[PDB]
Amino acid sequence: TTKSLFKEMTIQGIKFTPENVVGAAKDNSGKIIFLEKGNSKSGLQHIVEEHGDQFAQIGVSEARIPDVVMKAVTDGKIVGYQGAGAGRPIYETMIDGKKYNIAVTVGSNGYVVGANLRG
Amino acid sequence: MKEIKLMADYHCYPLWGTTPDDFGDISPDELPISLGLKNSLEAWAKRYDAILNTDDPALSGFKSVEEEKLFIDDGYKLAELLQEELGSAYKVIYHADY
Repeated sequence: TTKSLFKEMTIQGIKFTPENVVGAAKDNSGKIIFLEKGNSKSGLQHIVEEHGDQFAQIGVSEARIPDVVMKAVTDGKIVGYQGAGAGRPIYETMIDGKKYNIAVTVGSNGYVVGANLRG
Repeated sequence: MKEIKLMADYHCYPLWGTTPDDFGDISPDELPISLGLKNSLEAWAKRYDAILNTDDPALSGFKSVEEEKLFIDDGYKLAELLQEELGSAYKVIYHADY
């Protein structure tokens, strides 16, 4: 449950406001990953203001961005890296029965920083 | 015709495709531009990466309002140089908001 994840986030020392959290889940190695509303510097608002048009063009509404990004980073398979080959990890994921690649940067505390689609 | 978006994002190259076929970051080495401009674009991206607080990313930011202004100012100038070097075969659009 989200309530159990919040208790676990709390005991690991993450300081957060529940109403700011828009996604939280564990990846396959047990790391808690979470996404907050954020601002232009990080989090959901950073994803939307930078790359929101990508989602619009593939038919993913703005309201679905949290679930789509969260599924990629917690359930997806790393298939490469952006930057010079050691930057943001690229996750192979599934959206509505179709394969996409979504790159996601996460902090050491599990906070989702930024994300983008790839071709 | 190809659109190229100049925009810094953490741990990415600062250049982006804008159609579903070419979404994702683009290495400056993939473009027909001067070594000097490639190096300048990578120096600008490095400045943005430096604002990331990796242990507590909600705290990310420039050291001052003036440092952010200088970063945005420099991005405008790089976008204009990029459009000049690429000519009319490319459309450069600068993402100015950080």
